[PDB]
Amino acid sequence: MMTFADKVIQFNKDLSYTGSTLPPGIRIMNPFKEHEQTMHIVEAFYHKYYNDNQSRYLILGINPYRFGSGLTGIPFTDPKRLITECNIPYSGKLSHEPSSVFIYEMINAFGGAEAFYKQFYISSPCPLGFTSIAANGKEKNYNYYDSKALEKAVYEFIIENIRKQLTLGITTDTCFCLGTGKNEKFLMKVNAQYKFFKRIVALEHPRFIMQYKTASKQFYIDKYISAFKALNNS
Repeated sequence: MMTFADKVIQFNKDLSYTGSTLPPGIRIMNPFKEHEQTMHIVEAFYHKYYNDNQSRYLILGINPYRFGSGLTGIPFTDPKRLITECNIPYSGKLSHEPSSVFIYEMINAFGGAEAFYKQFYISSPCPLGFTSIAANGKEKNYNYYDSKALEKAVYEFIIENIRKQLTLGITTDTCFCLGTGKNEKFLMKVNAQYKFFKRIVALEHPRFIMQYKTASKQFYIDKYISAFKALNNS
């Protein structure tokens, strides 16, 4: 349990859903129990970028989805970005995640994966995802906040996960929240209750940027980087 990487690896290895019964039709989606390749990628990634005992600033997404980074276990890192940006091999079907494209263009504008991950650690309030399958067979992914019943079912599980992420060695002055909608409302209410962080800075979620601000992706790159700079300036 020595390094930051060791702790993340043990966390993901041990992660299991301990919340309440989910709404009808919804199944827990645990990327680390789905396919045997995932933990190997986890080990490869964190030992590459977190092989130290330095603290990190926390960036919080929403929660994993089955596609893209859900096949790697690495936040915002789909198979193509894992191969091309992290130089870590991936066997099997590629899975395109728009958020991963944005995040790694931002990371390169920042100075590269090594420099960024030396300073930042990405997680999410809810470390698991959720899926349902419709009568036609199409599969739906959920955000933890998509209904009052789902959020109620997973609330303490989420709080315990955030507390657990803080035990990794997190500089708590600023947490960055990706998602200016319901994710922000949830994390502001949580932080007012528990005071995990001195302040929360919310940024548009990479998926929102890719889908609705596509022509302006560069501006949002700058926005992310100016927020990280303001933290380091001050």
